[PDB]
Amino acid sequence: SMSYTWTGALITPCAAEESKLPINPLSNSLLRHHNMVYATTSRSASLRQKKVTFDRLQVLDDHYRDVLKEMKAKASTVKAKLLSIEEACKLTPPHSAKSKFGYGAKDVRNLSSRAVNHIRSVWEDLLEDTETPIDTTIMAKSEVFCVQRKPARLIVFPDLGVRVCEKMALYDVVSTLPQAVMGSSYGFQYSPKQRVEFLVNTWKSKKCPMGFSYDTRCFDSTVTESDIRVEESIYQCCDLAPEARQAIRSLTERLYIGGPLTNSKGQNCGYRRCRASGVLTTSCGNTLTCYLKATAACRAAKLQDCTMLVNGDDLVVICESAGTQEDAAALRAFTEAMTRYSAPPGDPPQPEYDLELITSCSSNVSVAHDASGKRVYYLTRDPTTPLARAAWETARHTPINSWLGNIIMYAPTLWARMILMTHFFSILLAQEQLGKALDCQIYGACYSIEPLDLPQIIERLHGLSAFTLHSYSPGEINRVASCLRKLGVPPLRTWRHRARSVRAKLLSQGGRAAICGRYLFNWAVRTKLKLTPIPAASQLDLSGWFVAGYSGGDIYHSLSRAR
Ligand SMILES: Nc1cc(Cn2c(C(=O)O)c(-n3c(=O)[nH]c4cscc4c3=O)c3cc(C(F)(F)F)ccc32)ccn1
Repeated sequence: SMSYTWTGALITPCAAEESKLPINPLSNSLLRHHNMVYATTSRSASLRQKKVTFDRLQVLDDHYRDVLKEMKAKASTVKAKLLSIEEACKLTPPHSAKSKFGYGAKDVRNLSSRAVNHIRSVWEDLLEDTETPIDTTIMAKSEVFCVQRKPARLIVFPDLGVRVCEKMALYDVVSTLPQAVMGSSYGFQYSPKQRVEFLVNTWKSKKCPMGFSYDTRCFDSTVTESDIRVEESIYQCCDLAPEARQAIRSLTERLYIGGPLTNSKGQNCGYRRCRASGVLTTSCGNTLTCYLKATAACRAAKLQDCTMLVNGDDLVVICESAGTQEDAAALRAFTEAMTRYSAPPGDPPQPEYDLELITSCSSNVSVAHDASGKRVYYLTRDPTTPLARAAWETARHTPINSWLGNIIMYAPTLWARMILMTHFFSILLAQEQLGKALDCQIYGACYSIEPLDLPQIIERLHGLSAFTLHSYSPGEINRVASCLRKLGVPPLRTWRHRARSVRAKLLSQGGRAAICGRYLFNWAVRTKLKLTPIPAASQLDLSGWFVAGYSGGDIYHSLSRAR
């Protein structure tokens, strides 16, 4: 069947759209080549529609069926709870898209009578009605990139009332089932330090390792109605409350398998027969589907001792080599099996014999040295996209701050420490906003974080070595330096000068600012301050941070204020 059918109505914006980076003094201090930075808009939506619209041909075999049964036997150990309305309302982001039924995200979080009444009625409708397709809105996503232009990605989501009901029925399932099924292969259970540890240990556990990343082109579009029903068959192995079992059954048939598409003007836009990017099950379902297809394909290809690391559609495979010619033919057989399963590649996969040459979740393992000179492995990436997005976020207030999420996840990197920490701490200190909570996302979930709490968060996610790394690899240094020339970012010597200045001001303020000065900026001086475990680090409640993926799932994980 076709992934989409279109009526001809356009994918429309709901307000004015900006595509060009503004010429602003604060963003210009970071990045001077503003014309290289752009944001996608609904103007390129038709280009994206063409790429995501195609017929799927799926052929399943015995390897696929055997893997499915093994996955279902693991899912059969799970007991999942139904969330109460209050618990589901607390998980709603403060700025989640308002309902078309006269209430918004603030009303949901406050348990307003109108919000609660509508949610109760949507819930009863899922219990009673197993067939009526649920309406979805289709919008073009606004994302920032550097030139060499990508068309806008498309987001498809149901009304706010439906989203709260999805959490009641499935929040506990999507949060616990993936690790029960995939074990150590489920990527979202790891902090960045645990992810590097798993990759390094897996690589070194093989007698002769071979690894590859597998990129599926337009993954959401490759997901069939059969894949979505198979995903439900896994969820159905859980012990569930009867209302949850009915709501999952109704959500699968009325929403997850497909449905009508409506634009921002209320016009009928088309029909979807593939994965919706903006539903609670998107990350869990994509992870399960990608793992199932890859595990079965590994057996069809005769790849030896395949260890997967899966995060939604992102897949990395580490296995036992059989020699270069054998591995090359086995990888082609893996690709042919994935294609039969309706997961064709974007870029054809390449066998790799060095762990540092593999790119997974846009990142690669690199090496630096700690204070004692000991080798430390860490995850880095090309800093182009993070710097272009940090420049945009400096010139325009955006709801989600990728710069903050990049500092958290990429804290040990030369670019996050020297550029991002230096730039944002300087601006925030000058605006007296170091203590102001800002939103960021970790594995798709939204968090409200104060920049002053960064040292203890970094210590927990990466260890104290994140504040002591030096002697970065020449390859890493060259990649950063070349990206700065390309974007017109001032050189690292300038960032070291700016860091010494903000560090002195942070130290002069005492308290939490001085902890930021001491730990975050120790790299900028020869006269190093002594770095001991931060007391607040052991008291940090990071439950929920690295449990599961929630991209498109409309999840908020920061504490709810009492009433
Ligand atoms: N492409 C992907 C990435 C992922 C998982 N994922 C995400 C994510 O946004 O979900 C990261 N991440 C965040 O969780 N918050 C963020 C805020 S701004 C940038 C990120 C970011 O990269 C992230 C960082 C790393 C590390 F390498 F750092 F370990 C590894 C995997 C990561 C799965 C599938 N495709």
